[PDB]
Amino acid sequence: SETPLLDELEKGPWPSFVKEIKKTAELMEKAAAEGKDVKMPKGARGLLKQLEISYKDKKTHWKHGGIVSVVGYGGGVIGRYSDLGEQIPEVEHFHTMRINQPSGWFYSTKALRGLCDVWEKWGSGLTNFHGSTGDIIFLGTRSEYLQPCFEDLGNLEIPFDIGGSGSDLRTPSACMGPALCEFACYDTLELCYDLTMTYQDELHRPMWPYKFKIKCAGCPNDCVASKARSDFAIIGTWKDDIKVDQEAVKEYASWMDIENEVVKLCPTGAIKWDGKELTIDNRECVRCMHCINKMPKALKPGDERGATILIGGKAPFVEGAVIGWVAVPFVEVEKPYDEIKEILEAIWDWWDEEGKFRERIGELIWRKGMREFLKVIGREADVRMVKAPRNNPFMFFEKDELKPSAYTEELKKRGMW
Amino acid sequence: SETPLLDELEKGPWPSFVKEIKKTAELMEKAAAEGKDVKMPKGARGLLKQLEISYKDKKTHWKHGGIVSVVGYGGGVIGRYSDLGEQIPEVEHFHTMRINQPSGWFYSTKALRGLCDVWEKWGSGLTNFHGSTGDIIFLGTRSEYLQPCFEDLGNLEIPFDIGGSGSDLRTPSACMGPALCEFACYDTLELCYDLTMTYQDELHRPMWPYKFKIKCAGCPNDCVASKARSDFAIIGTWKDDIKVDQEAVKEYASWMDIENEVVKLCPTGAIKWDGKELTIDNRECVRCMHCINKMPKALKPGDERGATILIGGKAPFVEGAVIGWVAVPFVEVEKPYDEIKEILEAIWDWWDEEGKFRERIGELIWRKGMREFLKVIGREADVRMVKAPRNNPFMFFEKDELKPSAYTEELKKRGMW
Amino acid sequence: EGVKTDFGPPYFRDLLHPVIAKNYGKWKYHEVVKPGVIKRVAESGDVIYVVRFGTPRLLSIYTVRELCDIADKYSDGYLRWTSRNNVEFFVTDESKIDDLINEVQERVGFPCGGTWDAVKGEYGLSNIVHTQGWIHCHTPAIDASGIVKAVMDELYEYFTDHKLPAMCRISLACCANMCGAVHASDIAIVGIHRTPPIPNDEAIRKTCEIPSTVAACPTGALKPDMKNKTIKVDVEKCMYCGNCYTMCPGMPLFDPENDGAAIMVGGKLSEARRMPELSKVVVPWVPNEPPRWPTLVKYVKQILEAWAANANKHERLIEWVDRIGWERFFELTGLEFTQHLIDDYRITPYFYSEFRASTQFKW
Amino acid sequence: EGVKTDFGPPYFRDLLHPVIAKNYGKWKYHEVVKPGVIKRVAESGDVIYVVRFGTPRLLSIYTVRELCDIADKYSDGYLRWTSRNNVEFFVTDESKIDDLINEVQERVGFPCGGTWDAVKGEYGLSNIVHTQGWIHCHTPAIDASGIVKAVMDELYEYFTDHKLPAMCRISLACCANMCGAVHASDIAIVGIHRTPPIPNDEAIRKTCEIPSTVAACPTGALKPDMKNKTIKVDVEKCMYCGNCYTMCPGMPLFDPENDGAAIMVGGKLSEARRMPELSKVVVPWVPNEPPRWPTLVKYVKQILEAWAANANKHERLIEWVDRIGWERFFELTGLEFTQHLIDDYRITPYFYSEFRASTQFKW
Ligand code: SRM
Ligand code: SRM
Ligand code: SRM
Ligand code: SRM
Ligand code: SF4
Ligand code: SF4
Ligand code: SF4
Ligand code: SF4
Ligand code: SF4
Ligand code: SF4
Ligand code: SF4
Ligand code: SF4
Repeated sequence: SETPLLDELEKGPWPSFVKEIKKTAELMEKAAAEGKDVKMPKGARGLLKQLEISYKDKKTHWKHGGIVSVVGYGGGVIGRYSDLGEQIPEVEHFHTMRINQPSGWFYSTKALRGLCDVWEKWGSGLTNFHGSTGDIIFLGTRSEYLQPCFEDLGNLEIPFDIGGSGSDLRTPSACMGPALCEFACYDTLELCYDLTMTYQDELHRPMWPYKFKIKCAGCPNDCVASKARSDFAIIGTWKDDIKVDQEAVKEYASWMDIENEVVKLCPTGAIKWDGKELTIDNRECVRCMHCINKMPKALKPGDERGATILIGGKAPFVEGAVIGWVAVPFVEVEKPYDEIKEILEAIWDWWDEEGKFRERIGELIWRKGMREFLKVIGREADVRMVKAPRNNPFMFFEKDELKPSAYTEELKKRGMW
Repeated sequence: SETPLLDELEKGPWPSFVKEIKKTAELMEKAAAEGKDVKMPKGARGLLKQLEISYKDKKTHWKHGGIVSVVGYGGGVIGRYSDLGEQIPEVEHFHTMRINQPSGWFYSTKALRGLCDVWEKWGSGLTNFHGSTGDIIFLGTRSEYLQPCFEDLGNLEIPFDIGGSGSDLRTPSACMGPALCEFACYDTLELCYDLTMTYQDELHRPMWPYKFKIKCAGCPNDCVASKARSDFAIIGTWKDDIKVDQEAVKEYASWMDIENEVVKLCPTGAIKWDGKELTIDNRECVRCMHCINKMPKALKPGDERGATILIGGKAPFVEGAVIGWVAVPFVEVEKPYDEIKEILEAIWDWWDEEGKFRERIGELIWRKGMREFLKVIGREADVRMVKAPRNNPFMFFEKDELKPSAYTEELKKRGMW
Repeated sequence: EGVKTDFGPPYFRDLLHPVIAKNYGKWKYHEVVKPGVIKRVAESGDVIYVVRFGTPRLLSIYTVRELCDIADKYSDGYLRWTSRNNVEFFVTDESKIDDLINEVQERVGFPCGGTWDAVKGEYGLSNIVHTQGWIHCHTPAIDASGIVKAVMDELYEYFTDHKLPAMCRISLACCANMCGAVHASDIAIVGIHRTPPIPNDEAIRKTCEIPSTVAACPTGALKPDMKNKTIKVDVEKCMYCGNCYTMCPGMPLFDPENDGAAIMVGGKLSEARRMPELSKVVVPWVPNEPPRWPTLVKYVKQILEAWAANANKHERLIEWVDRIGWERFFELTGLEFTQHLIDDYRITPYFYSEFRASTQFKW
Repeated sequence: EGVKTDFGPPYFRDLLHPVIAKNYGKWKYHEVVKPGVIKRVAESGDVIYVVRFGTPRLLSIYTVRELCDIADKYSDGYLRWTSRNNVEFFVTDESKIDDLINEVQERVGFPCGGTWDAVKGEYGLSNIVHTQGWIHCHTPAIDASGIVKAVMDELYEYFTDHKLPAMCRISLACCANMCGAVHASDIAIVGIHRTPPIPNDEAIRKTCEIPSTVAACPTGALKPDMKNKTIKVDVEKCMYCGNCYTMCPGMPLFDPENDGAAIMVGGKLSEARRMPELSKVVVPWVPNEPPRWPTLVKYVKQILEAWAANANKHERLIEWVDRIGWERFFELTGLEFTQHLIDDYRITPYFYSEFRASTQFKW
């Protein structure tokens, strides 16, 4: 075999990424011999080869990239160059094009085929369904093909635009939300779409200190992992009683251990069951879902719905990994979402003014204080923002809180206040 | 009234400090007219007058002091001056002398009547019983009286030496322990005195980057607040089974609600009670003491006894308030405590050589890493030092844990090893 | 005319199944029928079957087509992916569900599974979220696709059935950048380096902007060297994070003998039961041993087996440690605690520990 | 010849009661009799009654001679103070327990209390551990002995009886130096400034060590002027800790009008039932009002009384909070939550949150 190490990973029950690469080379190469117009017939076969050499070396053979893009945009394409390009010229340039996915990754077969027709003409044939931000990954093409590839995408019966990369608003994503799910507290797919469209300029033309990501989750289970992988996590919640079908409960009681599997596991004792009737104190509840999760035919999120905004989620660099924290306890989520847009635009203005090179929004707030962040978004301090008050007394006071004094007087006559 | 504001504070049921200051001056001035050798009768009156101005002004009237001390010692006396030194002549100098307490603040009546006579002679007559670190506080004397005072103190029938201040070892202190407490896991009083004696030079002659405190608790009730108020807190514990008298527990259960006050309130549910027998799972117990506190007639500490050492407890400055963390999960406490002394001396040697000006030990460990601290005291890392393993993958590796490689050879070749 | 731009993705409502578009936002309940199969019942009476299959994430365009022929046959031309890169089909005829599952299994070799059921309390292991590795990335410490495949091979039986007592997510990052929720997984495989950079002065002078390269080091280990207009590294402060190489081609730190993976555990995203949590390191390092990474795979299976054998229903890994303590964790997983596992990452502030990183709060 | 030095305190073992002396390290059981009285039984069998009284901490040498006289009559010549500055008495004559109490308040005016009975779960409130204030300290924002006078006064009947549901400690500190057990008490009063320092250039040149004063400031607000040679201060960066004034006499920050106390809550030292906790701000500032501090006393007592009123047997203030949460703590205490209470102290490392600051762990 040409690939003895990777051939090992065609064995075994789990579907093999190696067979996908080989299937692409076989069938791309076979498309080209038949005189179909395919620009990169050897690319998936150079990728395999380079990858086998990487397996033997236990190291990457990709080197830092030049900047590359389509006409009129500043991000969406990651330039990638092989260090093996003379030995394997078909992968000398092998850039990725991120293609913005439909909200919650819903497709019709007509939409997928146009994508497959476009990528087969201009690229390697390899794709990721999906990149971790959410985009479709068009993996591997040359610089000269990026522009005509994008022109074909925009001209398709069902057209697709480029997603984000670099110091921009990244491609927003959303959980399935109300398309499939009975726990959804707002229209996740509609909001995602609307944000994508409102801020096309922000996404396509990086202008900011660094990247900014938004993800929308329908409910607190967070099935898009927003609090950890977006700076601005929008997470469905509710303000009023959990809705209880009491008949449906007894149907559950006839077989489920409700005491142990439900009652006992509520974080706050919110929910007592006495053999004939189920009670929720909703004032104790914290909407952690679990009981709803446990009894979906009987229990439902309350009627007065909205979102909680958690701020600052990010991977570690530089100042450490972040699960985002409470910025806005409750905001309403209805089209055209002006309250959310208002909050976003304020954050962006402040961040573009005060942020350092490569400073994330979470880091800027750690540096400036939540007091300044809250003044920026026009909201007040709220106990739900913290998990405990401060364990030290080194507090800053606003000038206007201090008593008028001889000392406040000397501070002005010394020009320091 | 000579003192309108301070007089309000002789009213009320709680014992008045303002009474105590008046009681002093009246009597010291009464003694001085009778020809008793009272070098400072005016002192207590000075203090009262100074204090009344302070109460009116709502600011201190003590200024920064030049350094002062006895001969042969570098610490023990806090130099204090008044900014009303001309208006009030008898508080221009008003230094405190810290006077080492017997272990556990145990006194006989002679021991006390001696201190009383020396201080009436050379000082204001005002004291503190006791200071936070534990020393007896002789409040307000003059620069010239310091030395004669010290000579007389030592020349007492029951003689007292000066305690610690500055960048030294401070006066160690200890709970009542086996003098009164049936919970004592080791003899706190002996250890305290032995420690005070062994390191007399370190207490009297400050040589270190900053202060260092030791406090000794009989058991994990931490009755001298050692984990918060000492850098090196030696807290009693045990390795074997909590001892349990079954018939005493039935005496308890005829009147005590053991289920709700003991069983339910256990941090790890190690304790159980079915009505005829109590059962303790010592594998589960974290020796938090609660059950023992609730049932002193029935439950005792186990028989394999020693202590746990918590390191680094301190007030905020500079890097934050600290409750000490697990340094040595178990150490034996028996005279002459050479395993403990071994630790202490290893810590100081390192701290004196590495520490910055005014750097506490907990802040040195924060700066240098627990690994380095551990190497110094010759101990292994142990899961019991953390509440959780680290939340990030940014680990340091020793050179010798690395596999020899072309890369490590390159490192060696360049002198980066 | 000019080229079209700024038009965004296709509007999702036009790519929804008519029965999905109709009942949008008007569901009664969902019921997990068997591994891989979720029945969804609308207010109107409509019943739809969501059938879920695992994929290698990296798909041939020929594979996506075949998935297209299948969706035309069984789901009226409609399909979706989940946020773990499963793929999902919608079947209105319950009689054709097993026909579908068997046709995908045959034509593309994807397996039906990846679901869990909180109602009964029985959980499958779903797909592993992961990155490019050696396939596309310039900064990896480990491969992602090779390792996911090696691990999925060993734990296959947990994807096609509901045999675990709680959710368990497994995620992989090929370097400390993460590129996923890998820092908040029940088990996380994270690529690390264990060697400092060797500054290449020619490359630094040519291509690196010095002040931002220096500011990217979390430990202050880098200083400008004005004399030779380069950067000097203090090796005693470096912990091989790699962030300086992301910024600067002249700071490589890769060593194929000493690069490898840390194994972290105990993250949680969801709020149910217990607040969300960052994962924690329990195995400092395992080497890269392509194509099958036996050492890494063995430790992953060892941690999974130990939790699954001692976990009560609904008690995920961090919840299990919540109950047993870390001393027992290390004992029962047969893992060693060493000084490496003691946090020394200084730059992160204590005050973050006091911010509510959770949607759990009372009104 | 020269003074005897390096001789240490007098051997404690020699300053002991005969009954304490014999039975040392050998007791069967303790047993709170009423408030203030403590029975102890030895393995031997001999009985002791440890009797506890309020001390104003600060004492006259004459209130000590008098203490001695009492003590020779009742406690064979022995006595002691405790870790909170109460004074314990040693009758073994079990009828002289209650002539004493009288003859101890008749004389010096100390009341018997400061006790608690975990066994019956009834509790008193002991002494406030405080510092020095305007009496001797030269950096106090508040006056220790004075506010402690007031506060005790207004709460005197918690001292003299077993009125509370669990243990509560009150403690004080004159400035952010936080002398004593203020960083870890159930209720804590801490002097703060709210004004930055105005530099006295005349007094910095003649006195201060500029490089160290500068390097003493936690937020790095101070910067060495080289003119001029003095210190300047970025006011935007100053949180009025007063540390620069400890280093250097030319940096007063005192403003009689804006100095005050902050009130913190929910610290814990013992391990019983739940792990140690550092105290937390709930009130940013209350004014100095000598002589009575009515604003300070009002808030303090309002806080405890809302915790008395709601707490369960053994449920400490931190433990009540663990049960209700911070959202309800603020409602029941009537306090508001403002931005001052969100932590912004940058310097403390997050990794401290992951160290075991407690003696609770499994073998
Ligand atoms: C389809 C997908 C959303 C999407 O747009 O794709 C999804 C769909 C549902 N999720 Fe989810 N979840 C999905 C991602 C997640 C993720 C995000 C991730 O893992 O990266 C999580 C957070 C992971 C974590 O918490 O650390 C997530 C945490 C949950 C929770 C919490 C589990 C808990 O015990 O803590 C529920 C509750 C449950 O088990 O019913 C849940 C429940 C559900 C329910 C049952 C909702 C409903 O009422 O229909 C859906 C069926 C899931 C099932 O298999 O039982 N979903 N869910 C996601 C499928 C992933 C997959 O292929 O496995
Ligand atoms: C007299 C004194 C010892 C000494 O050497 O000076 C003392 C003596 C006892 N303490 Fe203590 N504790 C003494 C300081 C402390 C303090 C430290 C402090 O506040 O300065 C606390 C730690 C506070 C904290 O945790 O924040 C302390 C934490 C305890 C615990 C805690 C109860 C809990 O639920 O947390 C026990 C339990 C109990 O029996 O209630 C305790 C119990 C005891 C016992 C019952 C031990 C015994 O077996 O006899 C002693 C009887 C006192 C009583 O009232 O019940 N002692 N004890 C202490 C002097 C203080 C005073 O005058 O009131
Ligand atoms: C030297 C100075 C202030 C100064 O700059 O002049 C000082 C320094 C300080 C300063 C430190 C400094 O300025 O060097 C602070 C900041 C400590 C820190 O590192 O954050 C401080 C933490 C404490 C602490 C916290 C424990 C700790 O830090 O581990 C304690 C508690 C303890 O030791 O149990 C404490 C116990 C006293 N501290 Fe303190 N303390 C002073 C008073 C006291 C005493 C004497 C007041 C009192 O009677 O309550 C306390 C002890 C009497 C005794 O010797 O028994 C004090 C002046 C003496 C005076 O009254 O003129 N100080 N004092
Ligand atoms: C450009 C670079 C490599 C580098 O170190 O300079 C990169 C940078 C980075 C780096 C470093 C940087 O930004 O310079 C980090 C660290 C940022 C930080 O503040 O710590 C990073 C955090 C993520 C994160 C965590 C959230 C966050 O941003 O922190 C996510 C998760 C998310 O977006 O949902 C993420 C999602 C991908 N990240 Fe990422 N990521 C790269 C790939 C990816 C994608 C393509 C990997 C994948 O297999 O899916 C993921 C996005 C494709 C998509 O459009 O959907 C990537 C190159 C791949 C290539 O050349 O082919 N990266 N990527
Ligand atoms: S985040 Fe909530 S609404 Fe969304 S798919 Fe998950 S459970 Fe459904
Ligand atoms: S959502 Fe959580 S806190 Fe609310 S009652 Fe249900 S299970 Fe409990
Ligand atoms: S720490 Fe333990 S041994 Fe010491 S007095 Fe307190 S309860 Fe007794
Ligand atoms: S000492 Fe604490 S952990 Fe141990 S059995 Fe008693 S109550 Fe439980
Ligand atoms: S985790 Fe690291 S190696 Fe993997 S894609 Fe992201 S940046 Fe590249
Ligand atoms: S590898 Fe990380 S720690 Fe080391 S010099 Fe580079 S950025 Fe700094
Ligand atoms: S807390 Fe501050 S003002 Fe009070 S005695 Fe201590 S150092 Fe002085
Ligand atoms: S008062 Fe504190 S924060 Fe302000 S300048 Fe002085 S040391 Fe710095």
